[PDB]
Amino acid sequence: VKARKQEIIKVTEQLIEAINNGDFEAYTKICDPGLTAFEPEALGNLVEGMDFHRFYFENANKPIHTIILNPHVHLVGDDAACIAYIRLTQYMDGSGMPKTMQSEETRVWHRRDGKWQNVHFHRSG
Amino acid sequence: EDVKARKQEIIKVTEQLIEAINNGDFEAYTKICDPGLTAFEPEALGNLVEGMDFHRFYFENANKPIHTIILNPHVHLVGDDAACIAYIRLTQYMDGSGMPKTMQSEETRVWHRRDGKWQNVHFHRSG
Amino acid sequence: IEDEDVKARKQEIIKVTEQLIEAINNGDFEAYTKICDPGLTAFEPEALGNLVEGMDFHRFYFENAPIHTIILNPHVHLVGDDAACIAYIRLTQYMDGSGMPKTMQSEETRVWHRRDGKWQNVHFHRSG
Amino acid sequence: TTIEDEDVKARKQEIIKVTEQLIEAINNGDFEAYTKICDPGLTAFEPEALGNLVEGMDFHRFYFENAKPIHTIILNPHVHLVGDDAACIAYIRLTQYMDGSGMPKTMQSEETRVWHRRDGKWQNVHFHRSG
Amino acid sequence: EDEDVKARKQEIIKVTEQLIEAINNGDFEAYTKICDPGLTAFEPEALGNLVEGMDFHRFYFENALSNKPIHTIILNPHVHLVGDDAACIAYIRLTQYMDGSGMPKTMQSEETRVWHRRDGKWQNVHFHRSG
Amino acid sequence: IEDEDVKARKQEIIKVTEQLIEAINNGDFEAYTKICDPGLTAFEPEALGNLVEGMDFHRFYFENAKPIHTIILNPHVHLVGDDAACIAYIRLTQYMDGSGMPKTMQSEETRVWHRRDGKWQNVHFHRSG
Amino acid sequence: EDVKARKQEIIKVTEQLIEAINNGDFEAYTKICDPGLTAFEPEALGNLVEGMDFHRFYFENAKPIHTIILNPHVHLVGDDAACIAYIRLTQYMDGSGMPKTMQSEETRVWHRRDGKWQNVHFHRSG
Amino acid sequence: DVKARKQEIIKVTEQLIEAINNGDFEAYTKICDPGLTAFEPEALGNLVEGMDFHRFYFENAKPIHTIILNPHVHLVGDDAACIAYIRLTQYMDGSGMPKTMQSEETRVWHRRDGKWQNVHFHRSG
Amino acid sequence: EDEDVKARKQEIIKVTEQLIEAINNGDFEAYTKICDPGLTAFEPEALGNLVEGMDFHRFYFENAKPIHTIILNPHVHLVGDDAACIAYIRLTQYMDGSGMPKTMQSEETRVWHRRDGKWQNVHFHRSG
Amino acid sequence: DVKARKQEIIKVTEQLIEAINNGDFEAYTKICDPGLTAFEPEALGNLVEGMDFHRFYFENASNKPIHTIILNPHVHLVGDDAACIAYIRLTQYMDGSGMPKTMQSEETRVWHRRDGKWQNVHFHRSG
Amino acid sequence: DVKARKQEIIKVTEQLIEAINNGDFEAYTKICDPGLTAFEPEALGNLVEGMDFHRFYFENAKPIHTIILNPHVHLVGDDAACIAYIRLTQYMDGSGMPKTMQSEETRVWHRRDGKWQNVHFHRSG
Amino acid sequence: EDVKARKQEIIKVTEQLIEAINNGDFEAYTKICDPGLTAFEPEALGNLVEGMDFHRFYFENANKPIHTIILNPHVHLVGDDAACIAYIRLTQYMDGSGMPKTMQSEETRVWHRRDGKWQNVHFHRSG
Amino acid sequence: DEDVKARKQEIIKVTEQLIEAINNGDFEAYTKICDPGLTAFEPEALGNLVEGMDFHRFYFENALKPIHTIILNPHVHLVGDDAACIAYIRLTQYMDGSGMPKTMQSEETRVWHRRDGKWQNVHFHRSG
Amino acid sequence: DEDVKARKQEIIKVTEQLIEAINNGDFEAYTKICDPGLTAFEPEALGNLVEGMDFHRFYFENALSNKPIHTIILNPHVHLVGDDAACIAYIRLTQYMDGSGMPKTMQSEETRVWHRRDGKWQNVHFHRSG
Repeated sequence: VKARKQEIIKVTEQLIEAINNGDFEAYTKICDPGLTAFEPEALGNLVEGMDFHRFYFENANKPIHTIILNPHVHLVGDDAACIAYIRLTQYMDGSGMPKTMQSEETRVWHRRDGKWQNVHFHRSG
Repeated sequence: EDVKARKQEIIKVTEQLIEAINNGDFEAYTKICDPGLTAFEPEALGNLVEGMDFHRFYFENANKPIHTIILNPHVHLVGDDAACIAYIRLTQYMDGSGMPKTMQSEETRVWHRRDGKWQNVHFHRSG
Repeated sequence: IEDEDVKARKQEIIKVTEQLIEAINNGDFEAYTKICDPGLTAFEPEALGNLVEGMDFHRFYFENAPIHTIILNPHVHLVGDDAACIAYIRLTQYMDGSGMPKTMQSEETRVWHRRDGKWQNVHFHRSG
Repeated sequence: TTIEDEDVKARKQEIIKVTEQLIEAINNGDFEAYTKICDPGLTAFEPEALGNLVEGMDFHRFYFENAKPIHTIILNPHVHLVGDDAACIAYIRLTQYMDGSGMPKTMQSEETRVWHRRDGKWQNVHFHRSG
Repeated sequence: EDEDVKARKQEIIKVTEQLIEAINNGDFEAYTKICDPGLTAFEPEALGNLVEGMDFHRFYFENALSNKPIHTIILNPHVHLVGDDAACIAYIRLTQYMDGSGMPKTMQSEETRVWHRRDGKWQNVHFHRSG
Repeated sequence: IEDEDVKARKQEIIKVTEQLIEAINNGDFEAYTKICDPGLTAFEPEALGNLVEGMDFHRFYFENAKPIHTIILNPHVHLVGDDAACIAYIRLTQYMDGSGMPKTMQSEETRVWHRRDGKWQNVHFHRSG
Repeated sequence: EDVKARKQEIIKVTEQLIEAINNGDFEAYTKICDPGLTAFEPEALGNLVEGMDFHRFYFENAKPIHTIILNPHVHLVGDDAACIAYIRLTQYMDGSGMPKTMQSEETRVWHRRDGKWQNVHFHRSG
Repeated sequence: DVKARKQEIIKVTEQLIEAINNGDFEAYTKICDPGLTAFEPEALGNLVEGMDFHRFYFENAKPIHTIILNPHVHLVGDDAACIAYIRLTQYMDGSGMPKTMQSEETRVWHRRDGKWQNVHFHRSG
Repeated sequence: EDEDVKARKQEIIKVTEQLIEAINNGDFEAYTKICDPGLTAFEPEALGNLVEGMDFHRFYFENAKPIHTIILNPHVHLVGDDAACIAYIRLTQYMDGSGMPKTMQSEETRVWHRRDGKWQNVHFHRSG
Repeated sequence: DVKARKQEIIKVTEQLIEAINNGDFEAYTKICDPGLTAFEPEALGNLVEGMDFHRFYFENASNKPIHTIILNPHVHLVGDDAACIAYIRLTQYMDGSGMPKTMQSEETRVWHRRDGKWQNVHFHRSG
Repeated sequence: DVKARKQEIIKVTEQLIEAINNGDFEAYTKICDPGLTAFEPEALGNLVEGMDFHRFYFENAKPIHTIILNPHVHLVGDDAACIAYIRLTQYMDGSGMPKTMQSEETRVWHRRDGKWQNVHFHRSG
Repeated sequence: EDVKARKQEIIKVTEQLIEAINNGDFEAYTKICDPGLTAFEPEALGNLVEGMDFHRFYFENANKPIHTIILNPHVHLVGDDAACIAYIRLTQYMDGSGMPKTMQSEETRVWHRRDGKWQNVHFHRSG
Repeated sequence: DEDVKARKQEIIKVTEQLIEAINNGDFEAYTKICDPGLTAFEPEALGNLVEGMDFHRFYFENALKPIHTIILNPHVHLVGDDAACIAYIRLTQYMDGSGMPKTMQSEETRVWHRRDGKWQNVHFHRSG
Repeated sequence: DEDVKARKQEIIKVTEQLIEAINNGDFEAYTKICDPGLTAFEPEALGNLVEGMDFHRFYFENALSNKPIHTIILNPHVHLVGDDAACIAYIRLTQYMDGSGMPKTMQSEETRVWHRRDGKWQNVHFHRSG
């Protein structure tokens, strides 16, 4: 159970590494094509598919560090998991200085032909 | 036919959960939730809460009619015994000034079928 | 020759919109239901940015809530024989908390469809 | 029964497709294209019209003539088919754009459009946008 | 000749005074006799819209039933005679009234009224008040 | 028959009002003067609550003031005898702002018109913000 | 003597006028004011008002009070005309129960008809 | 007769304002009684006397137009009048644009040796 | 030498204390005996104007919770045999609306003139 | 003799203010008693004594004109060698925005004549 | 072992908070070292020492539930531990309604004669 | 006497720790902290953070003089290899306006001795 | 070292007794512990230095509800055999309008002088 | 009061020297006049009592900035508390030049306690409040 849970934390880390690298091919590989999301940038709408996130990758030398804090993982049958965590982001600001911000994040994962894939997520500030 | 019907099952169970909440029926809420339920919600102030302890206080200590609408639900079937559902939760209620108002929340619920009965294992509400 | 009917057909839509508003102001949900398509979709300030569908959402307002409405400057488009839409400023005259008469306004669009001879509202969009 | 569902699914796509073409004309600043897709007696409610119902193309022309990548998403569209030659469509219009601070932002509008088919080509006869 | 003009202008001032008196007395019947049935108005209460007919004003008469005294002064009126059966009048309308705190206050409005003589009786066809 | 005519007479007033505004937007005081009665009275925001009389007041604005479009919205015209009319409309102005961008503003506007020697002339107006 | 005394006459009549006002005696006020009095005052909201109509409402529809005419300057402008400029201090009791003072700049123009001085114009500003 | 005598006062008031707008202190001095008294916003609530106070404004202070609006003139004996009017000033602002402002203004006039002179004035914003 | 200056200065402080005591007691007759009939004053209640005589103050006595005054840090100048002035912070201890004790302060100058053996206040200036 | 004696005090007060406006500390020092006491807004509620406090203002405060008007002065003669004067002090000056402005103060000055020359022993200014 | 030893500290921290919520000063005193030092919002930025300061609260102060959230315990030798956790308090508000609030809280524990005792604590809002 | 010197030991090590932070020296800081250090601090926004990951970013991405004062330190000795220390941390620093300024924090640190070296196992800063 | 320590305790003890006098509202006790020429800086004196007992009396007489004071982190200097000063944070725990317990604080300095065996407060400085 | 007046001047003089050391940014001089165990209350210490010289050094070392300053000790009251001890309380006016280029005054209430060691008066404690 502990190692299976690690698997989900590992894949969630890989996903976030994709986002911080600004790598949409990597992000597209890890997400189900019909991924749905709630997030602050969606302004209260449920968005669906990759269309919406693309714009953020395409139009995004400043260092960033993410911390997945206090992750709790439920295994929900053999090919299904979800993971809930605080996402700390450390970044550099306009005043030139280091700063941290946070988000609550839920992600639901589904395993297709051996690869885990993100089918939904919910971020809130 | 089948995917449509399986999805309805999740919407139906989500509707029953909300109805337990709106009726303040903790016993019913308990039956529908996994005992190790984890939650993110505004009232938990940024923390992930675990189990039933936290919610009990709300039931125990909270005539004004109320209506909930599950709006625009999207359901993912994630294997035979697992689903999640995402929707806008509209709540219609009566305000202090005596008048009807609506508010909203984004809400995600993850569901797991144990012994034939679907159960909520996690949820995430945001204002 | 050809206008006589256009003017009259347009009045039909203004008249039916006036009946709808009168149902609302009378709090007559049964009447409102008869005039609305059961799959009515709405944009409105109370729905907080969401598109709502059906009657569920409006029922609450009827069940749990003098006044004059003016349909101002209505423009009607006839869009085939069994379809129209109407756009107007909806003035509402009402009495305020301080005891006094006040007017407020909304921009409002309604789309109408004629089924079995009776016009019915299929969609509306109100903005403050 | 069954067969009407598909009929209806395709007809509705036709409206979504045409609405997509309209928005693309707008985002491209192509007034000629916009003009071909709009009925000449188009009526509009929109924030820029400050509470008034505007009529015709006069009012919009100024925006095209006198106005940083952009993406629009038609979100959650609902289409009503209102007889053979008439439809309306209601959706959230998300716009992704680049801000003054150099950064990507999203904004939204509720939008209703009423469509009428003349000589085989769908045309926009009315719209209502609210912030 | 200057006498003729002076008297004709007084007629308009007099009729405007009667109208305002009707309004202050809350006499809708009187107000209706003095106004053309297709009266158009611009006023603060109409929130930027041009209102037409009597419908809009009726609500104010029917539901503003207010004991407390009021005096109106038509200040600095200018009258244009625009043909034999038409005039307009422009003036500052001072209203003296009693306030919530119990005390006397004065407020003002700029006001334009256009008058048309039908069957010997002058009638108000349009007005424009601004705060 | 009788409605087409009222319709045409009303257009005449809308046309002349459009010509006036065009004179204003072009800053053509001579044209403005020809269209206004020399004893024009005005209420307007720039007059700060006072009724101004004649051309003196407006001249300063012409003499001392990017693209502009005016729309006369929802005009209602009353015909008040053969030689007299008034018109009430929302005046939308589209213009370019300090930030470089296109903006619209509005005013409620009433104009009273008198026909002298065949030519309609503005005898009074009232604009409010 | 002569100039000093003539000036006092104007200050005295101004004092009588203010006293009429403070007593709410409209008949007295009317006797002292020319029927075509013109006024600028804060209650007239920026407009010049004419005649007695406007002031009547205040008398008809309006706790001790004291007025002080402070630092009056009088110009004698021919035999039958003067004007007087002064700060008008008003001492009064407030809502909170307490004594307060307020002030106004005030100009009055006076004309003598049939031996009796009358106020033809005034200008008060806060 | 009354109409003409009144015009005389309006004309002289117009000449005074023109002196002011031209910044011509000599002219202003010829038109004002040397013991002129004034109430005005710049005098901050005090009654000022003589020319001293105004001189500073002329000496140390862009087209301008004044309009004497709605003047009422009282004739107060043969050698005395007062005039009350709204003084509209049209001017150019900091932002480059034309603006109007207003003042209530009272002036009292006295005729000495045939020439009308200003003995008092009261301006309020 | 300084014993006599010290004593003369006390005389002015003593008379100032008597004046304030008259004021706090609301004794206008006393106040009138201690003040020159042509007293001039600057004070916050006179709103920026210099007031003259007794008229202005009378209203306060006639129409106006224990109180204590402290004359703090007084400096006295002896300006000839029959003239002095005194400058001090005037602390007032009083009871407030909320029922509680509060202190407030004023800067205060008083000029004194001796007529027929009795010191009299000819001018004062208070500022908040 | 009263009118003339009073003028003497107004004249000397005018000289003092002129010394101030010229920034002439030596002049100011000659006209002031060395034990001058003052109340003024810049002294923040404290009574200041001597010349120390004022010196800083002279030493560190240009090419922008100024006019003072002693308005409505009242002078009390308080014995042969003592007077006080109370007036509104109007100051006309040029502001940051480039324009002429007037400001005011209530001002009291007490004067004492030593060896034939009047000297200021105390003053009180309030805004 | 480590899991059980840590529980012992969580259990004792739970007993302390229960003493507080019951307003049982005698119980609180038994669990605290007499030389307890504290940082807390009510001490206004000062480090308080002993029981004097807290006694006033017990003596002079509606259901309530506390949750010790996400506790981390360090075992620092055999007779010493510290515990850090989010303290959630559920309570009833003035408006009649249930509310939750939170505090970050650190406690340092020392075992004397077999009984664990609180020697220091730090709460921050 | 003994107790006083053992207490000094903890104050000394806390001073060394803070010197490390102000020098921006992460190797020094890593030496003095237990690898499983937990912290509460304002920058962690209300979360309890664990290990060195979080603080690294602040060292790597941070010539302005700084002085820290450990004020009124109280130290408890909690068995032979365990201590904690609680103090006000005054930081004197230079601001944007170019000027010297002081700020403060309440700080708690728990210390554990492993093979002779004292190591910080937890800390809690609050503003 | 027990001596310096105990002499310092003496000053803390007397400072406690002084504050107990204040909280008991006992002006005779307070007057006994203060030198008659005591000077003070305190918020209620609004930025002036006050002198003697006059000023404080008003507060005792008109201060007519449990309170607890804590002298926190006192530092005491002994400044010759009959002189000391003490500096401390004065925490006050009290009950508020909303009915609830609250704490407030002040920085406080007191200078003490021994006259015929009794220590007496000659000066103090409180600031918020 | 011949000796009392003079003894009090001694304390006012030494306070004036201290302030002059401060205004000159002379830490060595400040150090000679202060007891090494000086305790202070002051606004910059944010509510804490600070001890020793450590805290004040930073201000001297890092506050330079041809910009004149005058201090006035106003209305000083001095208590003589035995032969080797005094305290002094006064309003400290500071005249200085502001950002806008202009002269301004500010004030503080200030108490200082003095102790004579080996003939030289030294400051053992002070309390400033805004």
